[PDB]
Amino acid sequence: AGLATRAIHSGYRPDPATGAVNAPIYASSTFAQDGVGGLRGGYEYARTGNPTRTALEAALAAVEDAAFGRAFSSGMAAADCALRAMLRPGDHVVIPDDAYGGTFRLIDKVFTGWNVEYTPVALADLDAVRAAIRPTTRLIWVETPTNPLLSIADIAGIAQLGADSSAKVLVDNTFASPALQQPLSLGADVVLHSTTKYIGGHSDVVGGALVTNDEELDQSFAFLQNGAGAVPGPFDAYLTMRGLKTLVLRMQRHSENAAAVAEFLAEHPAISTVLYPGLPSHPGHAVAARQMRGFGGMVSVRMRAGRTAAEQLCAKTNIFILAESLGSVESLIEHPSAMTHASTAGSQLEVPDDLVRLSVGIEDVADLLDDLKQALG
Amino acid sequence: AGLATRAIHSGYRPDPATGAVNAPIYASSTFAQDGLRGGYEYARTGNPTRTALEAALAAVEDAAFGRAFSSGMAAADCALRAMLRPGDHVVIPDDAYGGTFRLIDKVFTGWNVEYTPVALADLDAVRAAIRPTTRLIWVETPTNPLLSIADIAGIAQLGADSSAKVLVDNTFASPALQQPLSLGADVVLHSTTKYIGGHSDVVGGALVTNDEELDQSFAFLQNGAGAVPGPFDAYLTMRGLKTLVLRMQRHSENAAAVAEFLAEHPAISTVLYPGLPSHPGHAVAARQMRGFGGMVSVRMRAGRTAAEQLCAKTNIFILAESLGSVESLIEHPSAMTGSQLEVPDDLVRLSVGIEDVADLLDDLKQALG
Amino acid sequence: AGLATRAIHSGYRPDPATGAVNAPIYASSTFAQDGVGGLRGGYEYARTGNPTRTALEAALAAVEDAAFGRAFSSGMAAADCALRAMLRPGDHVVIPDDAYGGTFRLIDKVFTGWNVEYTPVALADLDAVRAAIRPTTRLIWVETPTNPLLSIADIAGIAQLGADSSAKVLVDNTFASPALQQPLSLGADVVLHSTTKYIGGHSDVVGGALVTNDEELDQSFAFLQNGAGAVPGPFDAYLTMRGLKTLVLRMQRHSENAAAVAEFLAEHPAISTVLYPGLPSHPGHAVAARQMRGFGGMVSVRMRAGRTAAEQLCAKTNIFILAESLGSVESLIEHPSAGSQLEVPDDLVRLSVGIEDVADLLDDLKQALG
Amino acid sequence: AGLATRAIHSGYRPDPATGAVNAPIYASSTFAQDGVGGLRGGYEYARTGNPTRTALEAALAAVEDAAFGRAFSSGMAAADCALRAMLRPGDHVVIPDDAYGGTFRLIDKVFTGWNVEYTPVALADLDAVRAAIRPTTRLIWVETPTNPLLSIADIAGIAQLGADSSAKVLVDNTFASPALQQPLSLGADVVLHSTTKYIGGHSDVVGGALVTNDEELDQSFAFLQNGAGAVPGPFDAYLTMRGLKTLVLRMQRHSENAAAVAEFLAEHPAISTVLYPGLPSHPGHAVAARQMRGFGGMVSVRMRAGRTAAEQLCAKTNIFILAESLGSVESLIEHPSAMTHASTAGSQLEVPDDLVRLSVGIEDVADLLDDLKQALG
Ligand code: NA
Repeated sequence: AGLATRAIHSGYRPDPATGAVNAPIYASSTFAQDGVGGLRGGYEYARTGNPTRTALEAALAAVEDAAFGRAFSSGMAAADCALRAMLRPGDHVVIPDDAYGGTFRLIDKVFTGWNVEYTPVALADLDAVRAAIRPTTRLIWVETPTNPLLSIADIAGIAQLGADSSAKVLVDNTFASPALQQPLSLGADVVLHSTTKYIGGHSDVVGGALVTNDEELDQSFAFLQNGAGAVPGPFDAYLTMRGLKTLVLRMQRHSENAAAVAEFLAEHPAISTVLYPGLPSHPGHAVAARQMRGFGGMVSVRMRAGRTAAEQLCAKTNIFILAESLGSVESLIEHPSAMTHASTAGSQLEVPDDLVRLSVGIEDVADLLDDLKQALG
Repeated sequence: AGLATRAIHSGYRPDPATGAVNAPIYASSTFAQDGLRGGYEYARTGNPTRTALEAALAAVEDAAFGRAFSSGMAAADCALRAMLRPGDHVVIPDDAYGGTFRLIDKVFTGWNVEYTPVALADLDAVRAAIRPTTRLIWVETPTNPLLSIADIAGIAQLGADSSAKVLVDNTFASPALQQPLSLGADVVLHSTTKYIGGHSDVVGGALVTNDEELDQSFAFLQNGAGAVPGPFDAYLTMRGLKTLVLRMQRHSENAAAVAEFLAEHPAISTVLYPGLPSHPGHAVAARQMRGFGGMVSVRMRAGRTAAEQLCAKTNIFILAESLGSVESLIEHPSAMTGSQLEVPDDLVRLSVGIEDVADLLDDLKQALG
Repeated sequence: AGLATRAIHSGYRPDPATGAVNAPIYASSTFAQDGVGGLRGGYEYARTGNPTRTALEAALAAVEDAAFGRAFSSGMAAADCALRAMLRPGDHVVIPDDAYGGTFRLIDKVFTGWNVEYTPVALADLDAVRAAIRPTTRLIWVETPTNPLLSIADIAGIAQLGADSSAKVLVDNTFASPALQQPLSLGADVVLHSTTKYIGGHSDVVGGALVTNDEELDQSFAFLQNGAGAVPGPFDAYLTMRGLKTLVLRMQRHSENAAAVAEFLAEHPAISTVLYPGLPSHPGHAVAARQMRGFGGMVSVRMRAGRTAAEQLCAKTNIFILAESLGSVESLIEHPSAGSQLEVPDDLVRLSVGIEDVADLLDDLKQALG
Repeated sequence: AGLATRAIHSGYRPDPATGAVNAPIYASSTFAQDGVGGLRGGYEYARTGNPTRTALEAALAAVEDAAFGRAFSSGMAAADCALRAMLRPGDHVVIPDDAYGGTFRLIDKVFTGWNVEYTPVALADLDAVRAAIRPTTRLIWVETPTNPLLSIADIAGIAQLGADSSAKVLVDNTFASPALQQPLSLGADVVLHSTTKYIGGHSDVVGGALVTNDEELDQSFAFLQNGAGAVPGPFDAYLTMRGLKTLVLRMQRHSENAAAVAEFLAEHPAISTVLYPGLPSHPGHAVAARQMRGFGGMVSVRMRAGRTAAEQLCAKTNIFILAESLGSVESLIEHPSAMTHASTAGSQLEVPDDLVRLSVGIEDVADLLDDLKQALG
């Protein structure tokens, strides 16, 4: 019934033959048959399906209260699958104006070359979202909170816009995780995750997922999962599943630690602006409160003294690790403007060069606050 | 210098810090910075275990560049998307691997890519299939499951003449038996799931090239679409590769013995094996392959039912999909299938493993009756 | 500084060459040298030492505030090492009268055959512990709380007895974990863990550990770690480290869930007695409150209707899994009964309370009890 | 029936539920039961037994034509288990005078402290072996060929001496491997392997094994495997099984390559002596030919110019890697007198300081000979 329970129990039952309590790691590419096309348990070739991946898919679906789940080699592979399943040449996608850089790069640098068009919009403005919808729009791509500004989109509101124009709605739920936000309950057709981030939780397995309740959509995804073959290995699928068992517990601590870090930085003279969905003054706070169970582990801040101060903070932390990625037990810090591609100018919001992004981990909060205090001098 | 040596030694050098003789499994998605350490920033983009695997793959094909992927089909998908756009055309085999045909015909046609299937053995027919829009010729040799042979150097010349790239799917032969880049191909593809890994335990793919711009086009899609291998799997793939030369030699010896046994057996009408002088394309095979491989396909005298029953009755050959394993595998391909040749329903495909040959021949003799 | 912080950060620092944030899995049995004996990083042969095991040993030591750590293939292999390092033929060990059955088996069925003698004692009675000490006693083996009765031993008090008689004191800290109890700070010479249980946390890696501040004792352990070779593989050592990263967080929720389960069962008429260190009426509660930061995830109960009711409860739960072992995220349940040691009552059920939603756990027990 | 076939097929049968062709990696420490004691497949707790270890144990036993197999965390843990199973205080073991250094160190430095005694003997001299047997001798420890000197022992002859005096006979078959030598067929009671070496074959898993036909001895080993817990992880057990699949093929090439290296070195003026069981002049060559199917991958040589020449050869090779261990696909080289412990003096033969040990791998032979030629100057 509860999400912590499902994350542990759903989608692998102890094996009948051995009782093994955990899904085994099936490092087999192929599966013996009886008589010919007499499949055992439906298994025939690992890319097509294998038992470890099935277990992960069932756990993933369960924690989003979805009927169907599909696992991929990365978040980007899941995104690529979703785009290729739902779009064809001549179709259009509405996307966020501050999307995840990787998603933006895949759509702008790859899919435009295959005659897909897009329009970026401020997803917080429902009138703008609707206005960006054309007769060719087949998909609205929602991410909330966004990476790195933590902007908020009203999922139920956007889902209505999609229903009214026969466009599917996909929510990239990576930052919130299943633990904090359930987009299918709010009207989304499909949820995407990079399981590399909070679901795995340990910065040790790259992976993606798509979940849906629409059986025909799940079939379209399966055709590309099999056909194009961006599929996870079984050791990685096991590590993803293992991480997922502690997601609920970890997200609670992440949120608590992040709230403390946001309050500390909000009081600190080196900081001009704190971006955290739980702050009453954060734009979209009331939307976040309505659709999220907690406000997450991500905090971004803008430095009063500019790009140099941002770079200095990133350089001087000793517990926050200066590295890309997010959603790990270990705190991570980065300066996102350093990752700017020239090409995004005009099509995506400029990430301010005074901004630092903090992925607040589950270390003792006093040590995290002390690290930031010393780093800031 | 020798290929067995390179498989073992090229690519990963024992580590400076520890001397570990094998490439470590870096189960890390991200890398602390100072600039980067070692050039690593985020594992999808690059990581040390995949770098090692890519360097070993490139070394065994005498290629400057290698890219590793989550499967053979992901490597194919990367190749098609890097080299084609809407409005372009690809010449393909008339008896291509079913997964490659399915991807091109069921997915890429929907993105305004066109194709023409051709008997690759007929160079005049290959040339005639080339249009002004043809940007790629897709070569597989020997083909899966009919073991037909394509003249790589002759097709390479056709590509050069019409400014079309030539890709060779070298899965069946492997780098130990065939080196398409030395024959003019622009890119080589492998399903490393098969002979490179060798043990039916890791799904993986690879693209290797000498063309730096083309490797960059591949990298853009490896990173951007993210069909990338995990580090335990890249380790297993590398591990397998260390015995490829030695395994392919025994595969080939065992296959030859199987082909001769089955040639002499009355239950069998036709034997398809590149090493038989009567096999169509044998002379081409002999010129471009160091050995004739581990795969043998046969046609049963008594038809489909005799094919089905042979597959059911072996006790050492395992009835399963896939190929290129230490363990012998057997399948009835027609049960897995105007745009491609019809695989005869009396055909059985044997992936002959490295078991003792006398046990394999005994297993076939009892199963055939 | 804080324990959750050290669990994540002490031990492995991101690699200088690559910055990898996690300790790599070094699946190498050997290491290239620069000239004969020019070692790289000290590494020469995996059984003797390897980078993934080093990383795990540093993490394990850090979380016990210990100078030295050693990792083994299982908890029992750590135990075997400790016994072999600290005893010889003719020596004696004082042991708990309700020790972990594996430990008792190893000592009674193997080490007695090698002319080591033992005396079982109620560790809660310090006079009895002291009286059990002979001139040949070299080791006092403490476990607290015990498996499965959750009896408590005063570590500091036994430490004093060990000091007074030149006997070393080992504490098996598996049930409490480093997150709840720090025996080296109370005077123990050595701490043992089965990392199979809470430290790994996910019922997916078998492993053991010894930690100490005594460099000489660590050397004696190292000699047998290398020489008898009961050493973990690197995938397993990585899984153990990964688990450790969430230990503090998990033990908090284990303790909360367990307290709720104990209260529920204490109120239920099918239950005669509840064994949980956190109950004020539990024998040894005050000692537990002094030496433990929290009361753990284990609960044992005695059934009013006896052995058959204990069997039935174990069979009828759908969230608690009927299986051996303990200290996993997933709740586990078992019927332990199924002159040298206390007899475990055949009406007793042992619950390893996991981290699932507490309302689901209480509902599972309610339905199973009928 | 043939050994290559058994190595691939014996032990693990493709799974009934899924048909997986390979033994799955069961990363579970525990197994669900049906009602209390209703075990599934006999599994209860992983240290006691687990499906991946079972599969390995079955494969190991099959390749030695043995009824019983037991897998350990290392060769040394297998040795420890054998000694503890078969000896008690007051008992005695006859050992080689030139044993593997690890085996000797365990017996001399650990077991002597537990009141076990030993006598080292030239195993090639059956009279001497017999004379070393006392009323308290419970075990004769045979290693052939020995590490590093490649001396040969007559297994059948020594088995007879053990039968005559009711002492068990153990053969450490690590260097020959099951592909080249089958000691149970020659009368041994137990065979030990470090599977770290040729069976794994890839210098990537540490492991050990004991195999026997005596059910009571296998029970005594199980008691200590379970009780003292020196047991392999499932990943490592899987890698050991994977390596075993190619053992027969590898050992053939190792033997071919080694013979070529021994011939090259025998003709080279910098080399005084070549130690290889296949040379007709090697002491014990006729015994080796009688009991071994091939002469193995190890070659040791003595350098005419002494210790410094031995050190130089080891430092100057670029294909042979200067590292410990042996039995890998990659060639390895070492100077064993640097690895020996001084306190063996008087109880073991001295390994001459002019000796180089070569573990000849499966690289191309021409490259291996070129490497030795350049390194020797
Ligand atoms: Na795989």
